[PDB]
Amino acid sequence: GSTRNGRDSEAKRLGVKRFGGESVLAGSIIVRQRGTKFHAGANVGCGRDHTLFAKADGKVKFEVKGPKNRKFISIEA
Amino acid sequence: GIREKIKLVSSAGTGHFYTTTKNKRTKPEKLELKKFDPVVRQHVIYKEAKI
Amino acid sequence: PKIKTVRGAAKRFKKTGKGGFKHKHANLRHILTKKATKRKRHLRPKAMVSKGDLGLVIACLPYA
Amino acid sequence: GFEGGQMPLYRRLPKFGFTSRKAAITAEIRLSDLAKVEGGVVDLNTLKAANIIGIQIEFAKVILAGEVTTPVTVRGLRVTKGARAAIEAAGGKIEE
RNA sequence: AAUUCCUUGUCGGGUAAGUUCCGACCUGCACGAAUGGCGUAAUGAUGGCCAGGCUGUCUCCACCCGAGACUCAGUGAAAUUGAACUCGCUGUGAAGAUGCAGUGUACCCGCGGCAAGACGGAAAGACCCCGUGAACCUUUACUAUAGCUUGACACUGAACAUAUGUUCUAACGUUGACCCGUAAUCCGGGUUGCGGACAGUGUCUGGUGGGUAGUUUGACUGGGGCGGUCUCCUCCUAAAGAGUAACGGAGGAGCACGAAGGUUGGCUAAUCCUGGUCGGACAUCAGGAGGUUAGUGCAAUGGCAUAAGCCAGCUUGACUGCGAGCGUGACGGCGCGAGCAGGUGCGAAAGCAGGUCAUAGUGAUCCGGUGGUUCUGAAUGGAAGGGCCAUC
RNA sequence: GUUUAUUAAAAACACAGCACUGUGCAAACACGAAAGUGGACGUAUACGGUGUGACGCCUGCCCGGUGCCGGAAGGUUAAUU
RNA sequence: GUAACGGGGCUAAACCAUGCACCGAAGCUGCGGCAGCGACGCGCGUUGUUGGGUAGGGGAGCGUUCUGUAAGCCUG
RNA sequence: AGGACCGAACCGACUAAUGUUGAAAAAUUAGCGGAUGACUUGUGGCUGGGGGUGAAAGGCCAAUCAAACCGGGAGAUAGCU
RNA sequence: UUUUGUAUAAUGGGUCAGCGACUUAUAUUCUGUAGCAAGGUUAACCGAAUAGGGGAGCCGAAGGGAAACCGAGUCUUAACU
RNA sequence: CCAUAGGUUAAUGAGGCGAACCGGGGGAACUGAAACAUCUAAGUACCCCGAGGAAAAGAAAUCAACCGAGAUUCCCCCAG
Ligand SMILES: [K+]
Ligand SMILES: [K+]
Ligand SMILES: [K+]
Ligand SMILES: [K+]
Ligand SMILES: [K+]
Ligand SMILES: [K+]
Ligand SMILES: [K+]
Ligand SMILES: [K+]
Ligand SMILES: [K+]
Ligand SMILES: [K+]
Ligand SMILES: [K+]
Ligand SMILES: [K+]
Ligand SMILES: [K+]
Ligand SMILES: [K+]
Ligand SMILES: [K+]
Ligand SMILES: [K+]
Ligand SMILES: [K+]
Ligand SMILES: [K+]
Ligand SMILES: [K+]
Ligand SMILES: [K+]
Ligand SMILES: [K+]
Ligand SMILES: [K+]
Ligand SMILES: [Mg+2]
Ligand SMILES: [Mg+2]
Ligand SMILES: [Mg+2]
Ligand SMILES: [Mg+2]
Ligand SMILES: [Mg+2]
Ligand SMILES: [Mg+2]
Ligand SMILES: [Mg+2]
Ligand SMILES: [Mg+2]
Ligand SMILES: [Mg+2]
Ligand SMILES: [Mg+2]
Ligand SMILES: [Mg+2]
Ligand SMILES: [Mg+2]
Ligand SMILES: [Mg+2]
Ligand SMILES: [Mg+2]
Ligand SMILES: [Mg+2]
Ligand SMILES: [Mg+2]
Ligand SMILES: [Mg+2]
Ligand SMILES: [Mg+2]
Ligand SMILES: [Mg+2]
Ligand SMILES: [Mg+2]
Ligand SMILES: [Mg+2]
Ligand SMILES: [Mg+2]
Ligand SMILES: [Mg+2]
Ligand SMILES: [Mg+2]
Ligand SMILES: [Mg+2]
Ligand SMILES: [Mg+2]
Ligand SMILES: [Mg+2]
Ligand SMILES: [Mg+2]
Ligand SMILES: [Mg+2]
Ligand SMILES: [Mg+2]
Ligand SMILES: [Mg+2]
Ligand SMILES: [Mg+2]
Ligand SMILES: [Mg+2]
Ligand SMILES: [Mg+2]
Ligand SMILES: [Mg+2]
Ligand SMILES: [Mg+2]
Ligand SMILES: [Mg+2]
Ligand SMILES: [Mg+2]
Ligand SMILES: [Mg+2]
Ligand SMILES: [Mg+2]
Ligand SMILES: [Mg+2]
Ligand SMILES: [Mg+2]
Ligand SMILES: [Mg+2]
Ligand SMILES: [Mg+2]
Ligand SMILES: [Mg+2]
Ligand SMILES: [Mg+2]
Ligand SMILES: [Mg+2]
Ligand SMILES: [Mg+2]
Ligand SMILES: [Mg+2]
Ligand SMILES: [Mg+2]
Ligand SMILES: [Mg+2]
Ligand SMILES: [Mg+2]
Ligand SMILES: [Mg+2]
Ligand SMILES: [Mg+2]
Ligand SMILES: [Mg+2]
Ligand SMILES: [Mg+2]
Ligand SMILES: [Mg+2]
Ligand SMILES: [Mg+2]
Ligand SMILES: [Mg+2]
Ligand SMILES: [Mg+2]
Ligand SMILES: [Mg+2]
Ligand SMILES: [Mg+2]
Ligand SMILES: [Mg+2]
Ligand SMILES: [Mg+2]
Repeated sequence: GSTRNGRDSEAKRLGVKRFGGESVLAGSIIVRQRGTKFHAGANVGCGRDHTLFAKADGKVKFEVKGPKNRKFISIEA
Repeated sequence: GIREKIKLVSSAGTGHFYTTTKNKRTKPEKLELKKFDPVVRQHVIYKEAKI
Repeated sequence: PKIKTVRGAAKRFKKTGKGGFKHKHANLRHILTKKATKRKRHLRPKAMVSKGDLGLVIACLPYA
Repeated sequence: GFEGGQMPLYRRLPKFGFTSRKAAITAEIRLSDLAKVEGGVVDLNTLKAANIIGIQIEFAKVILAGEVTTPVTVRGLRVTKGARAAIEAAGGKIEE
């Protein structure tokens, strides 16, 4: 007859906006994410929704770093 | 919801107010906070009033 | 006869120097307490009509 | 303006502003217009006689638009800082 | 049962055999007392059932008499019709073929017959759905409204008594009587009686008002209806960027919090084992094992130890103006944001703070309200109203 | 008896009878912006409306709901002021 | 109505493997012609390339009646 | 005596067959009901369209009826063919 | 013609001839073309006057701001990097 | 009872028709609003009355804005 499902939320367009080696202007969003899947490295800020954004003009650099092998995003300015 | 809107009115007599919500039942004491009044351009005591 | 202005559009849009239209932002009439100051502050200045909408505005305002 | 029944743009946006009655009776005079009046006195009446401004204009302002190269007396009109410099540069007077 | 779904109920009668009929039973799905109950002689082109008679109704048709049909002479229609050199079959194919393929059959043309096909003719399917179509009907749908009804004021006055009561006459009524116009009963005038400021009518006003009128009465949908659904968040479907459907599979939201926010300083979980007043499986205490299997104000996912988890001090950055740049949207919008100015909190300081681990907790515009602001102010000064800012 | 002229003649409609109810006469009611007219040249043994439907035996319980009828102390309440 | 190779027929004219022939389209090439677009030269040549089309957009024309040109021109 | 009986005229229309580009836009043929009555019929009159009239079928109101016909608003509107 | 798709057994047409459907007015924008050019152009009207007159107007050469107002700037803000 | 109503006679005028235009008394709905009620259509269609060669309007208890204009009517602007 009827079903109790049939709901879903709008897709949030998360994920990587600027990949490795891409030249960005300061302020450019590099990744939108839920929590810190990626962490802010050098010249990268972490917004209130865990958005990583460039704090300097330069090139995006993904790196695995530290004792937990966490993924950091940096900007090579 | 439960929480009702209030205005925080400037003690400087500028007319300037902030607005916020308040659970009136759990907290009946008047909300008082130092907030920036942009008319006098100073932090002054703001006090709760009706919206 | 003369085309009639859509008078509601004339109250919402003003033509700018290069033939664009400025309008006031939606969402700043009421239900303001819940809105962030940042959000409301960005809604205060007038904005330009987007490319998708200029055709609709121009149709409504032949004497703008 | 019909969008298929979606609230159209000219209704989902707020009305703003009011129309000034004073703006309708206010004009702007270019520096180029100053040499088009007869006699080299630029008043409200001399501009109206030269068909620079409409007959119902009560207020007029000379702006720095175009150029002036004659001594013109400007009387009873507002003048911009740039227009005033240009009028005075060409030997004119701004009478208020 | 004109009512009984189950049901051809069951029992009895009638028949060789009876879902009907008649008589009962009561288990009345869902009789029932004037939208009458139960009877009832008579009546009925009324419904059901049985029997005698009667018969071509039938077994099962035969023959005959007439009117057509058939032939000749005369007259002379019609519906229909893209064009036709207009076969069968099996297959194919807008899925049921004269027309395609393959194959079989078939000399050319009438006439009388028959209706299997030409999805034959006839009527832009009446069912069904759709259209923000129509009509008429209904009502405790909406909005009106005739009518009915309420009061105020008017036409409408006078005494006396304590806004009401009584009395009065002169307005007003009279579809009482009489007189005259008059040859008329209508009507008007006159006289007189009876009512009498009442009634009645106008304007305004509350009620009532399917009597009447105009209309509304959503969409999605494996047809429609019924049910469910409609915005927002999380996961999966989703094919390792983004996005991605179904009445696909699972759950949540329509808040909470002046601390559960800011900052400084500090801290680290579940669970179990061993021992220990009451005390048990589980309370609190002690040690160890363990290593987040906990925790997160609330779903799920992604996060989280430098904790984002837990505790305390001091606090109001849950600041105001802005904003390089970027994300995400058809758009309206929504989001992230360093940095700048002002002023602030915490910290010795570096610093951190423009709410909350993040992602739901929402509503355009119009209309109007409140506060601020001489921006505007229809001769002028004001004001009203409008604008702008804040907010409802 | 009546009825769907032209697919329904009936169990439908009507009917005498019954009941409820309104109506005091310028009747109620109806047709009429109104004047008037019907009701009726009638007058409650009359007239209108409604339901039932010869006759026989009868017609039980419920007034909470919706109407209607009566009440009106009090609550609420229009124009007006 | 054969009716589950399209048929005839087939013991290969079936299937598998290998190989070389050939047939086969409006594909490609040849020859002649037309047009679009673009070069490179001087509207012409040379040369490259393109030319299936519904909705639909763009470009360029034919013919018809009428007015001027026309009291002209053609026409018993 | 009788909305009494049988049955012609007269009024009707229950059944069947025919007819269905009819002889006929409702009939013919054989049967059928009423036939002194709430009967039937001639002539004339009155009622008018949200109106009439209706022993009530939404029947009938000129072969037209859940709102006649004619003319007008009028080229209504038609997101449909 | 309509369609995802029609020899379709979906639609329309018996045939011929004639007629039969994107117009007209005004406004507005864009393109082409012509005139004039920081100007361009007149409307009614006058004029027998397609002339000539008529520049009332309209558009343009300045914008910004809700507005006062300022003006190659302006608005925003106490003030802008 | 005066009188009046009423009655008769005389004179004068009216009556009816007509396409539009005009002034007045009444006055829709379809339609549009993508439904619909406010609103629209529209004071339109239509009905009625009255007039004239035209009608109506008209000689400021009008505008204006501190300057001024000078009855009414009609046309172009103002201005979608
Ligand atoms: K980016
Ligand atoms: K029953
Ligand atoms: K009853
Ligand atoms: K064949
Ligand atoms: K046949
Ligand atoms: K009297
Ligand atoms: K009275
Ligand atoms: K009603
Ligand atoms: K479906
Ligand atoms: K199905
Ligand atoms: K805290
Ligand atoms: K700061
Ligand atoms: K009968
Ligand atoms: K009761
Ligand atoms: K009618
Ligand atoms: K179809
Ligand atoms: K068909
Ligand atoms: K054009
Ligand atoms: K041009
Ligand atoms: K600037
Ligand atoms: K209407
Ligand atoms: K519509
Ligand atoms: Mg998701
Ligand atoms: Mg690490
Ligand atoms: Mg506001
Ligand atoms: Mg001028
Ligand atoms: Mg049964
Ligand atoms: Mg039985
Ligand atoms: Mg039995
Ligand atoms: Mg038998
Ligand atoms: Mg029985
Ligand atoms: Mg019953
Ligand atoms: Mg009863
Ligand atoms: Mg009965
Ligand atoms: Mg076949
Ligand atoms: Mg034959
Ligand atoms: Mg036959
Ligand atoms: Mg057929
Ligand atoms: Mg059809
Ligand atoms: Mg109704
Ligand atoms: Mg309507
Ligand atoms: Mg409707
Ligand atoms: Mg639907
Ligand atoms: Mg993906
Ligand atoms: Mg992928
Ligand atoms: Mg897609
Ligand atoms: Mg914290
Ligand atoms: Mg927290
Ligand atoms: Mg949270
Ligand atoms: Mg309004
Ligand atoms: Mg004033
Ligand atoms: Mg004034
Ligand atoms: Mg009978
Ligand atoms: Mg019949
Ligand atoms: Mg019959
Ligand atoms: Mg009477
Ligand atoms: Mg009965
Ligand atoms: Mg009873
Ligand atoms: Mg066989
Ligand atoms: Mg070839
Ligand atoms: Mg080729
Ligand atoms: Mg080709
Ligand atoms: Mg081509
Ligand atoms: Mg010619
Ligand atoms: Mg008899
Ligand atoms: Mg009859
Ligand atoms: Mg007979
Ligand atoms: Mg009899
Ligand atoms: Mg008889
Ligand atoms: Mg019926
Ligand atoms: Mg008839
Ligand atoms: Mg009707
Ligand atoms: Mg019309
Ligand atoms: Mg039409
Ligand atoms: Mg189909
Ligand atoms: Mg084909
Ligand atoms: Mg087919
Ligand atoms: Mg066909
Ligand atoms: Mg065929
Ligand atoms: Mg069709
Ligand atoms: Mg056909
Ligand atoms: Mg300007
Ligand atoms: Mg006359
Ligand atoms: Mg509509
Ligand atoms: Mg006159
Ligand atoms: Mg004066």
